[PDB]
Amino acid sequence: PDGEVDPAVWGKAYPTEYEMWKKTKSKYKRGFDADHVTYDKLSEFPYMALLFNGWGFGIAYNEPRGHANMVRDQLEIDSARLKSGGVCLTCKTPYAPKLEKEMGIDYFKTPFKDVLAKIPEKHKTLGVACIDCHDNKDMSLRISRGFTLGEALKKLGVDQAKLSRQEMRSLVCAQCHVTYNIPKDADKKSIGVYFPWQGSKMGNISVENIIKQIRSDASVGEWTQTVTGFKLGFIRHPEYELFSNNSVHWKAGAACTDCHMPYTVSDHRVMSPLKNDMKACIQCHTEKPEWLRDQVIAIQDRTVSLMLRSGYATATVAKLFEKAHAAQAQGKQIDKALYDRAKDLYEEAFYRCVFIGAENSVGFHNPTEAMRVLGDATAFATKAEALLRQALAKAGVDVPLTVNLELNKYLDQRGEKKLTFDPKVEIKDPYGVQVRF
Ligand code: HEC
Ligand code: HEC
Ligand code: HEC
Ligand code: HEC
Ligand code: HEC
Repeated sequence: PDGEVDPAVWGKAYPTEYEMWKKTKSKYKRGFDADHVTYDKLSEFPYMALLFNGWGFGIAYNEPRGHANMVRDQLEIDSARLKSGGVCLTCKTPYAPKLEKEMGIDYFKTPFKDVLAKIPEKHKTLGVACIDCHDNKDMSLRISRGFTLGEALKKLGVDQAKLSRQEMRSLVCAQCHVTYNIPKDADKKSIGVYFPWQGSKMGNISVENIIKQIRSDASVGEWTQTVTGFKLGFIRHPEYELFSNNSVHWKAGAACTDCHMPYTVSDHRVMSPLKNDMKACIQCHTEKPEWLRDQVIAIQDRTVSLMLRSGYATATVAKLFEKAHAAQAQGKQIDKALYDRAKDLYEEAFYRCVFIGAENSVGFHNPTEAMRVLGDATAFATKAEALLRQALAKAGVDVPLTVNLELNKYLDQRGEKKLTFDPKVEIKDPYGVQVRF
């Protein structure tokens, strides 16, 4: 029936897909969760402690991460900390399109606890249901997220009515597996949510266009980065954007579902494409599953390598802004022209580190683009470092060859008890990166 949210009702017509839907050390890598940066990820990517201080750090919640059930306990805490209101429910309850239509601006301004109170108790933890992807009348794919994806498709110049079944096989995932921004009012309350797809087209939602959008919208300054004092925006899991940007598998005609919901019927388990002896891959690939596993590992190791290069280069710039501010506080003049150019280049580097870092395929969704973006992040950061090293030297402050990041000073009081960055550790990259923890 129309308006039936209960997956158990849909499960009486389609028991197989209902059965898979409710179902939920590794040699593969993962990036960071943009909305839940953990102490574990800071330990893995040490530059993140300095770059993300001011965004919020938390404990790794090692619980099942499937669509069917989503507990609200940690989402309540995070929401109330950020004053995000109902925003964090947008991609995590089939009631989100209904709540936003009925509450309007109040869905974003009303505290999380009061928005969650409106959802029936029997479905408080229902995450992503059949109604979010399927039309109940004919089981064809649909866009339940009109207020987010529907609006973002208009920005791309896409006629939603002319979308093919193949396009919907990725766009149904693009309802949530994309980057978003939260516009805020003067009282730091959330006043909306949008995908920064202005200026982009289908098959080309580039980091250049996303960054240009973020930097042009003063309302999406969601936090203050502590090391620099700069008000910045943020990027979260840009999976559809990275994948669809002319990637190898996008050009090959693969959709998200070819790897994540492969046929046998379409697998409704959100299981890893690397499991079951690479069965999702073997549908196109003639190579041994071990060869395919080794290729994913080589892509992920290459991406991690570039994440550390670009991340340590970006952290070096942020640390030099901190030295430049401390010099200004002492009455030393820092050359305005050098400083402004360095800040402009620094933001270009920072958003690129977050863009690839927050995408959890660790380069696999678009290996060539992951390389281009992280290579550009290093070029932007190294040029900002050039101008800040010069500005500091002009002001009488000599920056050594190895920059002391003092990573421990960016650990919250809770994090100091869980993690320590050895001050004697020195990163000396073959390309020029030279930092000490
Ligand atoms: C919003 C309503 C979503 C739609 C539509 C799709 N996904 Fe999703 N997915 C969403 C969330 C909020 C989460 C996290 C759940 C949690 O436990 O907090 C997920 C998770 C996945 C995963 C697992 C990732 C992980 O952290 O291990 C995968 C592999 C995944 N989703 C794939 C996926 C695909 C292929 C989709 C389209 C058919 C799709 N999702 C749609 C939210 C939403
Ligand atoms: C849609 C555009 C989303 C909004 C708005 C928010 N989240 Fe999210 N989240 C989304 C997806 C598709 C995924 C899984 C994919 C991936 O690569 O991780 C997630 C994941 C999380 C997680 C990690 C899973 C877990 O440990 O349970 C957390 C903790 C989480 N999301 C929190 C969170 C908060 C606090 C938000 C509000 C600011 C928020 N998310 C918004 C998609 C979307
Ligand atoms: C989005 C993230 C989905 C959720 C949640 C559910 N389903 Fe699904 N389903 C999805 C896709 C992308 C596809 C492939 C469509 C295509 O173009 O072939 C499917 C397919 C089905 C089908 C028909 C084909 C098949 O595999 O048998 C049925 C009958 C079906 N799905 C049922 C179903 C039910 C009952 C769900 C909730 C409990 C459910 N789906 C959730 C994407 C998504
Ligand atoms: C095959 C060629 C793929 C296509 C097309 C897409 N994805 Fe993928 N993804 C793939 C692999 C091999 C991996 C590596 C890690 C693994 O979980 O096995 C991933 C990873 C993800 C994740 C992260 C999972 C986690 O545990 O956090 C998500 C959420 C995800 N992929 C989503 C996703 C979406 C929405 C896609 C379309 C835009 C998409 N993937 C395409 C393989 C392939
Ligand atoms: C078909 C629909 C595919 C699925 C599903 C998967 N892959 Fe794929 N892949 C596909 C094509 C057409 C190509 C282009 C190869 C060519 O002839 O140029 C690829 C390529 C890759 C590569 C790169 C190989 C290289 O020469 O460097 C890798 C490493 C790869 N694919 C891995 C892979 C994995 C692990 C998959 C499952 C999760 C997977 N692919 C699925 C088509 C399709």
